[PDB]
Amino acid sequence: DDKLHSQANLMRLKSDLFNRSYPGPTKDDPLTVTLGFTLQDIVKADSSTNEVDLVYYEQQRWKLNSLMWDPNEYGNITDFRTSAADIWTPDITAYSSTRPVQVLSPQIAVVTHDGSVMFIPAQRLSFMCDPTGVDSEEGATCAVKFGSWVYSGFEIDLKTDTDQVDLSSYYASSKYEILSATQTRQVQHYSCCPEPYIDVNLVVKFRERR
Amino acid sequence: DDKLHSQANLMRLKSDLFNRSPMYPGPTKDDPLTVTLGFTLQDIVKADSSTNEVDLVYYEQQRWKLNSLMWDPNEYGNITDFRTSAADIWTPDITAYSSTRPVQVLSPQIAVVTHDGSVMFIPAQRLSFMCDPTGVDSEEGATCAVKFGSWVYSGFEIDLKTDTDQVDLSSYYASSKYEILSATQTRQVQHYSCCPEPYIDVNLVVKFRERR
Amino acid sequence: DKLHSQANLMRLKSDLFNRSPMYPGPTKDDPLTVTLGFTLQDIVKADSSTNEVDLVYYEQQRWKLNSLMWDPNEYGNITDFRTSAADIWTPDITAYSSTRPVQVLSPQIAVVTHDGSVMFIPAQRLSFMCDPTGVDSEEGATCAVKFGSWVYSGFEIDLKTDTDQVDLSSYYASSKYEILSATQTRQVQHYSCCPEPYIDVNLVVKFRERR
Amino acid sequence: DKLHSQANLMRLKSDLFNRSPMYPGPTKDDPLTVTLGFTLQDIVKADSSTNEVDLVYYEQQRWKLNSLMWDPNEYGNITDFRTSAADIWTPDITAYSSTRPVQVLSPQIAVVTHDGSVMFIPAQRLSFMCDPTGVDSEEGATCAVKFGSWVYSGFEIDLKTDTDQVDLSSYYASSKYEILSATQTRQVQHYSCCPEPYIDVNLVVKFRERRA
Amino acid sequence: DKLHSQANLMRLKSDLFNRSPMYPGPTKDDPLTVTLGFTLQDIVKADSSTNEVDLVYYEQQRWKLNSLMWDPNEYGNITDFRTSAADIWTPDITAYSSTRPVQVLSPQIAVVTHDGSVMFIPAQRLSFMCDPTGVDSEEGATCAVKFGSWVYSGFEIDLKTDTDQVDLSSYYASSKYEILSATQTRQVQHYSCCPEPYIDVNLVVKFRERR
Ligand SMILES: *[C@@H]1O[C@H](CO)[C@@H](O)[C@H](O)[C@H]1NC(C)=O
Ligand SMILES: *[C@@H]1O[C@H](CO)[C@@H](O)[C@H](O)[C@H]1NC(C)=O
Ligand SMILES: NCCCCC(=O)c1cccnc1
Ligand SMILES: NCCCCC(=O)c1cccnc1
Ligand SMILES: c1cncc(C2=NCCCC2)c1
Ligand SMILES: c1cncc(C2=NCCCC2)c1
Repeated sequence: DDKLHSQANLMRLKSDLFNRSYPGPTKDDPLTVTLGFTLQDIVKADSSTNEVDLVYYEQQRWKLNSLMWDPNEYGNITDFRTSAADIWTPDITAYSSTRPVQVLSPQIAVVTHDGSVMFIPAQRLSFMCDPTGVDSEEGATCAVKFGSWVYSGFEIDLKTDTDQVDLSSYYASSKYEILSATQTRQVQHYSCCPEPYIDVNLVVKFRERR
Repeated sequence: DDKLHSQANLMRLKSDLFNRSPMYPGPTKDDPLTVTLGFTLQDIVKADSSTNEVDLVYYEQQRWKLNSLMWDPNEYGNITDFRTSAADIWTPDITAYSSTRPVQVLSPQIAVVTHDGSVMFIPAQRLSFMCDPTGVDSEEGATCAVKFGSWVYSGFEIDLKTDTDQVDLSSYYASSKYEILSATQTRQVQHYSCCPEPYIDVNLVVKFRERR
Repeated sequence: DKLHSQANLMRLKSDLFNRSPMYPGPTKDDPLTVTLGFTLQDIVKADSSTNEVDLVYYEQQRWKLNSLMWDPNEYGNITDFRTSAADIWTPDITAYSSTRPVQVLSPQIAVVTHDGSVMFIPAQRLSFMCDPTGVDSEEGATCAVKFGSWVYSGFEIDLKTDTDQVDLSSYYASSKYEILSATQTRQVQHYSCCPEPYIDVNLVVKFRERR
Repeated sequence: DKLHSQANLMRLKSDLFNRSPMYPGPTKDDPLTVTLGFTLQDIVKADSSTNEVDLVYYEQQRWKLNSLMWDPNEYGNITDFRTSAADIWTPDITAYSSTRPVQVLSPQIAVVTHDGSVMFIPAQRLSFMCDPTGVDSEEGATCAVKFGSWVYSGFEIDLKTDTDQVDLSSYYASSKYEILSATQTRQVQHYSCCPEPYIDVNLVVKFRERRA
Repeated sequence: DKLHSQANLMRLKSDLFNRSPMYPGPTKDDPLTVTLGFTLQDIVKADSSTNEVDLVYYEQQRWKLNSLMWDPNEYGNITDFRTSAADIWTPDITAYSSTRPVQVLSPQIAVVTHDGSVMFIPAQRLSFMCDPTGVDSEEGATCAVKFGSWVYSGFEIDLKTDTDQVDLSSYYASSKYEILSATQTRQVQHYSCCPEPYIDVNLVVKFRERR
C-alpha cells in the first residue's frame, strides 16, 4: 500500500520532470560543472607509441533549476537514481586521447530535490604520454586536460573542490606508483573561436614500482 | 488447440505485467531491495604480469524480488513462471569495482520470473581486472581479489546477500592454464568519508597457479 | 502484377507480425524442436598461452511455429519470404564455453516458409576453451564445445541433429590446421535437482598442424 | 530559386519513400540483377601464422527498380539524388570466407537515378582465408574469396560483372605487396543447406612482396 | 529570465527543425561550399610492416545554409546554439586511403550560428596508407591522404581551405615523431568518364623520428 505509494510517487516525480516538461546551457543561462578525479590505476605505459592508459572515475556535479521539486508534493522523496540518458549531461572530453574512451560503470546519475545532479563514470583512457624517466627515481610526468568540447566558458564553466586528485583508491599493486597528482582549472583560447574554453588539467607524476 | 490456449495465457500475462503499470522505478530507502549474488568460475584465461591484469570467464547468478512482478497462477492457466528478455525488466547495476576493460557478455540476456515476483538472471561474462599475478608460477600461488556491488545504490537501497561464501568451481575448465587453489565470495559493509550511508559489496578472492 | 505480389507480401507480413499477438517463446505445454548443424570452414588460431582456439563456421538452425503458417492461395502463391532475424523469435542457442563474444560474419536474415518453418544460418567466429597440446604431433589435438539453450530445458526446446557428422565440404583447403575428425553429437542428461532433461550438441574437433 | 530546387527534391523523395510500398527484395517471380565490381586499393597485411590476409577495396554495386523510377520533368528536371542507404533496399552481398566482421570505411549513402538504377559503393576492410606461401617469390601467392548474396539463390539474385578485370588503377603504389593480377568472375554453386544453386563473384588475387 | 532563454532556444530549434523539411543536401542547382582545416595533434604510430600510419587530429568543417538563418531580435538575442550532429545535415567528408574505420574522439555536437553557418569539429584517430621509409633519416618520411565527399561531385559540393598551412599549434611536444611540414591543399580531379569535376583536400605531412 505505502510502498506502492513511494513507488507510485517516485514514478510520478519522474513523469513530471521528464515526460511533461532543457536545451543545454546558454550565455544567459550558463552552467558550472564541478570536476574531480579518482585515479585507480596506470595499467600501461607504452614507450614505443607514447601512450599511457589510465583507469579512473570522474565526479561530475551540476545544478538545474528545471529539476527542482518540493518533496511535500511527492511523498517526501529527497533524491532518485535515473539513467543518464533521461537527463542532459555535460560533454566533458579529454583533449589528447588517442583512442575512444571506454566506460566501465553504469550510466546512472543521482538527482536531488534542489536540482543538483551527481554523475560518476568510471573509464579507461589512452592518452599522450611520454613515459621516459619512469624507470628512474625522478619518474615521468604527463598531463591531460578535460573540458567541454562544444561549449565555451560563457555556457559551461568548470571548477574543482580540491586541487588534489583523490589517490585513496589507487591500486596498491599497480606497476606504477603515483608520486603526485593535481587537477587544475585553466582558461584557453583556440584559433577556431573568439571565446574562452575551460578545462581542468590533470597532471600526474609516476614511476615504476620497486 | 489447448496449446494455443496456454500461449494466450502467457501472452495475456506478459502484456498485463509489462504494459499495465509504469515500470518499476528501482529501489528506494522507503522500499529497499535485497539482491543475492553467486559466482560460478569457468576459466582464468590470461594473467598479464606486464600490466597486472587478469581475465576471468564466469557466471554471475543474480536473484531478487518485486511485488509488481507477482501474479496468481489461478488467473493465468497455472503458469508459475516465464522466460523474458532482460531488457523488459529492471535489473540491478552490479558492477566490478576494479575492472580495467568493459565487461563482455558471452551469453543471452534472459531472466526467469516466478509468480512470487522473484527474478533470476545468470549472465556469463569475461572480465579484466587488477591482479598482480606475482606468485602464480610458485606452488603457493597468486592471490587477487575484486569487489562487486551496486554502482549507484547504498546499503539503504540495495542490500547484497550470498547463499554461500564458497564459489562454485564445479564447471571450472579442467584444462585451464591455471588451476584454482581457492575461490570465495564474501559480503562486506564499509562506511565512506563522504557519506554517512553504509555501502555493500561481495569481495571475490581467488588463489591460483600455473597448472603444470 | 509483380506489384501485386509485392503488395500481398507486405499484407502477409502485416497479418503475421503487426496484427497477431507476439510469440512468447516455447513452454512445457508448447515445446519446440530446434534442429542444429555446423559447417566448419576454418580453424584460424590455436593459442597455447591462453588455451583458446578460434573457429569459423556456419550454424544451420531450423524450427517451426504454427503461428508462422499461411495458405499460399490466400496470398498470391507466396510460399516463402525473407525477413530480418530480429523481426521474428529466435532460439537462444549458445556455446557453453566461449571466451569471447561471438562475432557475426553474415547477414541476420532468416527464410520463413508457408508451413511455418524457419531457416537461419549465421556465420560466426568463436573463441572457446581448448588446450591445443599435441596439435603438432601426428595424432593431433582434440577440442570440444557444447551448444544448447541457455535458459530452456529439454521440455521447452528439444535440440536435434540431422546427422552427427559435421560438414567439412567447405573447409578451407590451405588452412594452418588439418581436420582429422569433426562430430556433432546430441546428449541428453538428467540432474538430481530437476525433473527435465537437458540437451546439448557436442562439437568435437580433432585437428593438427598441416604439412 | 534554391528553395525551389530544394522543394522539388523533398517532394521527389517524399513521393518515393513516404507515399509508397517499400520493395521487399527479389522473388522467383521478380528476380533482380545486381552488378558488382571491385577496386583493390591495398593489401595491408598477410599473416602466415593464421593464414589471414587483409584487403582494402571499394565494391561497386548497381541495380534497377521500377519502384524508384520518375519523370524528371514532374520534379524540376532532377535526374538523380543522394540518399542514406537505410532509406532504400540494398542487397546482402557477403564475403563467404571472411575471418572477421567486415569493417566499413565509407558513408552509407547511395545515388539513385531517374530510370531507377541505384549505385552504392562501400569501401571495406576485409580479413579472409588466404595462405600467403610464395609471397616472397617471383611467382607470388594466390588467394580467392567469393562474394554473393547470403540468403537469395541464383533464381532470386542474378550476379554479374561488367568486366572480368578488377580495377587496379587506385592500388597503393607504395604498398608492401604488388599485384600481379586480379580477377572478378561469376560462378554458380550449390550448398547442402538448400536445393537451389547460388551465384557468387570470385575474386582471385595474385600478389607478392614489392622489391626495387 | 533564465527560464525565458531556455524557452527561447527551445522555440528557435522548434521553428528551425519542424516548420520545414530538413535540408535534403546540396544539388547541382543549390551547391554548398565546405571549408576544411586540420589541427594535427599527434602521429601516434608508423608501422613499416603494414605501411600504415596513425594520426590524431581534429578536422574543422564549415558551411552555411539559408535554412539555418534567424534574427536574434526575434529570439531573445540568441546569437548561436549548440546542437547534436544528428539533428542537422552534415557533409560526408571521408578519408580516401583509410585502412581502418575512423575512431571518433569528440562529442558529436555542432554549433549553429544565427547567419546560418555551422561549425563541426570532429576529433579523429585515422589509420591510413603510408610508407614510413626514411622516418629515421634527416630528410624524413612523407605521407599523403586525401579528404572529400564520398558521394558528391564538385557540382554539388565544393571544398575550400582558409590556408594551406596545417595548424601545428596543438602538436604533441613529446611525440615520437616531429613534424617537418604539414600542408592541406584543395585539388580538382578530371576523369575521362565524367563531365563533373571532383574536389578533395590533400593532407601532406613530412616527419621523422624525434631525437
Ligand atoms: C490448474 O490445474 C488444476 C489441476 O489440473 C486444474 O484443476 C485447474 O483447473 C487448473 N487451473 C487453471 C486456472 O487452469
Ligand atoms: C546579444 O548577445 C550578444 C552576444 O554576446 C552580445 O554581444 C550583445 O550585446 C547582446 N545584445 C544586447 C542588446 O544585449
Ligand atoms: N536457467 C537460466 C540460466 C541458466 C544458465 C546456466 O548457468 C547454464 C549453464 C549450462 C547449461 N545451461 C544453463
Ligand atoms: N566513389 C568513390 C570515389 C573515391 C575513390 C578515390 O577518390 C581515390 C582514388 C585513389 C586514391 N585515393 C582515393
Ligand atoms: C566548436 C565545435 N566543436 C569543437 C570546438 C572546440 N572545442 C575544444 C577545442 C576548441 C574547439 C568548438
Ligand atoms: C538461407 C539462409 N541463410 C543462408 C543461406 C545460404 N547462403 C550462403 C551459403 C549457402 C546457403 C540460405
